[PDB]
Amino acid sequence: YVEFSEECMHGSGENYDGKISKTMSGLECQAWDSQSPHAHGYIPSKFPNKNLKKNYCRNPDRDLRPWCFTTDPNKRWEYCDIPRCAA
Amino acid sequence: GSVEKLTADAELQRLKNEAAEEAELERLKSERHDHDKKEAERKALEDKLADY
Repeated sequence: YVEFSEECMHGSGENYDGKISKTMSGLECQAWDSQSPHAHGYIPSKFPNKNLKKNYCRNPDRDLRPWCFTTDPNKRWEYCDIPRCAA
Repeated sequence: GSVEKLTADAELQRLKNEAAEEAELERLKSERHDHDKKEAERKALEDKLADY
């Protein structure tokens, strides 16, 4: 929408529902329900509570920060960098 | 055909995922997260050495 966005996330952001399909490295994210040749067992149907849809960055592990699978065979999954609140 | 180069590796991980999928899915999802980062170290030389 705009070039200069101003927002913040809650710590790790396990409840992150923001729309973004790119990693912190600017890599394209793979769809969770896709079937490119990847090694994984993260089926959206197994975690419907975390709202896994399309190819948007999500965090079903509740780790340090949201990540996503890449469509590049050179990489498996990469983290996403989102501005977090100070407190 | 498909990518069946890591047939043994995939099977091991799958068997573990299937077993843990019961209730240890929370642990499984975390374990895989820490193991896959190590896979980048192993598969780096492993996939390079293994032609088939």
